[PDB]
Amino acid sequence: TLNGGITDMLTELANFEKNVSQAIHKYNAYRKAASVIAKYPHKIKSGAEAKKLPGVGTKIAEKIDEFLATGKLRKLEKIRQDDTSSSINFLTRVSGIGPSAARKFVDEGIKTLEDLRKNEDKLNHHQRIGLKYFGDFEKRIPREEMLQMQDIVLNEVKKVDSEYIATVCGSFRRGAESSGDMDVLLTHPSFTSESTKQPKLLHQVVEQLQKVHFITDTLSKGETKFMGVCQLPSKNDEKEYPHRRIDIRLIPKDQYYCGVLYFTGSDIFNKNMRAHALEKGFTINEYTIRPLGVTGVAGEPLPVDSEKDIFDYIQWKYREPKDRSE
DNA sequence: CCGACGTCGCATCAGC
DNA sequence: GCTGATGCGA
DNA sequence: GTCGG
Ligand SMILES: Nc1ccn([C@H]2C[C@H](O)[C@@H](COP(=O)(O)NP(=O)(O)OP(=O)(O)O)O2)c(=O)n1
Ligand SMILES: [Mg+2]
Ligand SMILES: [Mg+2]
Ligand code: NA
Ligand code: NA
Repeated sequence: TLNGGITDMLTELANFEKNVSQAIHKYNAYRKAASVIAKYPHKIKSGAEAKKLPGVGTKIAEKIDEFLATGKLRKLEKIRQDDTSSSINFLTRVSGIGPSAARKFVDEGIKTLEDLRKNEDKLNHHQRIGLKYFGDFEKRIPREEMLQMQDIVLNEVKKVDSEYIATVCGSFRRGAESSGDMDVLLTHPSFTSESTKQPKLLHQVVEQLQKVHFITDTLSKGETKFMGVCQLPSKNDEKEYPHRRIDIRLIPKDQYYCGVLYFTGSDIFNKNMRAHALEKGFTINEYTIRPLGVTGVAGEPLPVDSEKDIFDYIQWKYREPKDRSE
């Protein structure tokens, strides 16, 4: 927490560029810089000192000098007083409302929470659930609740078919004391890179979790990815738990290590690792690591028998999940 | 300087 | 309906 | 916005 003021400022600039300017690579730039500063183990004294870090260039060094001298950033102070930016930045906090739909809504005069609640019929299904649980989805999940949720998911999955394996990934697998949501990696021996010997493998699991009233809403659902809402059960006279976001990803059982590497994250860790892979002549997705030809076309999948095999290919020392929180 | 920035699933829409 | 592009998100 | 060719 040494450089919290600086990393907050950068994150808010990143959010501005994503939501308002619609400049994804500036969003990624600010986020990478925020990340590299967050793990820097000194209280930063100057923009110059920060500029030595990879991802911090001239412009962010100048903003850090301003922030350190004054405690504020004029650029942000203006963004905060702009009405369209404030409106757009608010609307994009609803799940399913991105930068384009947020700017469209403002254009139509829909720009507050009360506007959204009067105009549900202008929301698609994902956005309407995001509005429904707007407050709940802002709350973090204590790891103790994550452990209860893990218990339910794993036991309900076992009841469907004892050959399922469910692994909780994301920030939970990295050991976080609180999580934004729950991420569940699912495998089953009938679904491999070579064949799908059983249909509805994801569906059967979703259905069981709805049957026990753990899953309460569905944001999207395909053959391999489910995005929805869940809720722990509460006891008599107890206030209910908040509703939580839950993502379930069915991955071919022989591609578990690539899948669990992907789903463990962090998101910035994945970006950095896949960028480094490219620099080493490989491409990594959630299924495989493959060589790059000089052509520039991916080759055949390389053998992978642990997450560490993937690190070895790109000549990275292994990093445990808890050390991937970039 | 300047091209290039990780990789993909599901929802939705345009065009045929 | 199919295909491909765009939005949004993991 | 940053960085490597
Ligand atoms: N842009 C993104 C977003 C997510 N992911 C992967 C890495 C994440 O750890 C995993 C799940 O995404 P997530 O739930 O939004 N983030 P994560 O679980 O790390 O932290 P929380 O905010 O959920 O506590 O998907 C990715 O590879 N690229
Ligand atoms: Mg998560
Ligand atoms: Mg998630
Ligand atoms: Na730098
Ligand atoms: Na949003």
